[PDB]
Amino acid sequence: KPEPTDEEWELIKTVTEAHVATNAQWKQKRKFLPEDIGQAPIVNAPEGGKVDLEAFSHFTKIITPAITRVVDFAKKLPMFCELPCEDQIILLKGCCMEIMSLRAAVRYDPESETLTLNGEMAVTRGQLKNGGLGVVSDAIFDLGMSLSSFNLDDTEVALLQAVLLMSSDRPGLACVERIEKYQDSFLLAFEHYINYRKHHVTHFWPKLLMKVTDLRMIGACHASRFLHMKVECPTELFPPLFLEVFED
Amino acid sequence: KPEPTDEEWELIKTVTEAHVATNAQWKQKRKFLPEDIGQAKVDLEAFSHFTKIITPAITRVVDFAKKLPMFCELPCEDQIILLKGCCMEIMSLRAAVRYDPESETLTLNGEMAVTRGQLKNGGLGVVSDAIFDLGMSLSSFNLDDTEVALLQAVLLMSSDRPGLACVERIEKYQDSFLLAFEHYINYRKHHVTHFWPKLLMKVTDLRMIGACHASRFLHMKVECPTELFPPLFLEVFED
Ligand SMILES: Cc1cc(-n2ncc(=O)[nH]c2=O)cc(C)c1Oc1ccc(O)c(C(C)C)c1
Ligand SMILES: Cc1cc(-n2ncc(=O)[nH]c2=O)cc(C)c1Oc1ccc(O)c(C(C)C)c1
Repeated sequence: KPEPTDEEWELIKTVTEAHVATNAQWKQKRKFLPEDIGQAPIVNAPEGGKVDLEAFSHFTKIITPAITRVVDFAKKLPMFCELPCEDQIILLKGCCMEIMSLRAAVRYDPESETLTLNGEMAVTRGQLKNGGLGVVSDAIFDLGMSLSSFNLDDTEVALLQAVLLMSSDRPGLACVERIEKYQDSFLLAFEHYINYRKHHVTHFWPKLLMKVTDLRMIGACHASRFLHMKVECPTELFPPLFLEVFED
Repeated sequence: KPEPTDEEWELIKTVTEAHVATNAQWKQKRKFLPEDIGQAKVDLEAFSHFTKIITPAITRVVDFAKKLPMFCELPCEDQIILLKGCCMEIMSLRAAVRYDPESETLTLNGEMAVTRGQLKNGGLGVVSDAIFDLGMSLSSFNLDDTEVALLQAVLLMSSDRPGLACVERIEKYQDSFLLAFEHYINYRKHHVTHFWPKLLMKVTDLRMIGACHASRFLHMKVECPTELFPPLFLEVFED
């Protein structure tokens, strides 16, 4: 089962660096969002039905740095830098929430039941759900839980992000064929890396590939949450980079 | 326009996984079947090459249906009727969505690119034309995996197959799938006019392919040795 060629190892170092350079620290230094913030001590109705404005405002406080790390990750890929600006824009819009969600999910902590967003803010499922994500909180927690057994490393996470980045079916793309070829290149190196890694579970490759489909739906589902957030939250709490990536 | 409920997201995830897990990888992994195999009834050489891949083609549809808990809760008997009813419908949608306008080939199973003439002469007759033309229509629909998945679930849960024991429970599932599909499409905003009417009509085109195919199959049985017919092909298509 082939292992990475030399050129593939080089692509691997490029993507791995791009990712670790934009993925600050994570255990220790992590502060918990105060337990009062977006959680009733005793839950009496299904959660996530209206946006808790206080929780929401704490999340939007760290969302600018969060989005910029995704943007800096992409800009360190020599393949992304060959695309024209309009395709760059559309691909960042398409994959932003998919990569953010992946990252948060790999920071799942089984003992506290928390995700640590940005490597700095630990949140529970209720707090993330109530502060705007609704059911997307479940999808990210659940994905986080199911990913522990995959034992992902930096390279594997980086590679998934580049697969997600290079999706040629975002609406509006001009360089559809070039983007798919880059995706295929990333995917071929990825599979070869997985062949080298030898995780001890059957059909690991297709099992891991499936997570790309899940992260796609999470992104689609969040696009609906953004709309509900737009109607329920006052405008002043939406940072301009938040609006720029998730609008339109 | 309403968007998916939380419960509709959960079905969407279920059906979409079902489909992507059983739809193997394709821009390139594909191998053009040599242009001398079905040049221009029933070319025994071309046909032989299609039945070689038909067994994997059907167990894919089978596995797709078996990853839907709604399907696995119905009685065995109904499952068998649903799957025979829809097999060729779904196979033809998958082939059609892999239509390549540059080569004017469909890619079967994501592995065997063929032209209109090969699939035609290899046994499908005019059904090849109908898959190809559906392949041309769908181009500008840009269905994603969820949309194809949902379509496939609509074809599956067709409550009018003859002999079905649980008519109303299959209709009710088909309505769950139809409501999630519309809601999903409402938020996807494709740039064709009357997108939803036009997509639903694709279902009626597909149901006809399957009907037409059931009749092509009897011609195939007349004209090709029974030995070339893999036992799963026979099991899904034969009375
Ligand atoms: C703010 C935030 C950041 C990440 N994230 N993003 C980049 C990164 O490098 N690491 C990380 O955890 C992950 C998630 C799930 C995240 O939560 C949200 C994502 C999207 C979103 O709209 C909201 C509103 C509730 C503000 C929160
Ligand atoms: C072999 C074949 C497979 C599919 N198909 N089935 C499942 C799938 O996942 N993808 C796919 O293309 C679709 C078509 C249209 C197809 O061609 C045939 C369908 C039916 C049929 O009877 C024949 C005979 C000529 C052998 C060929």
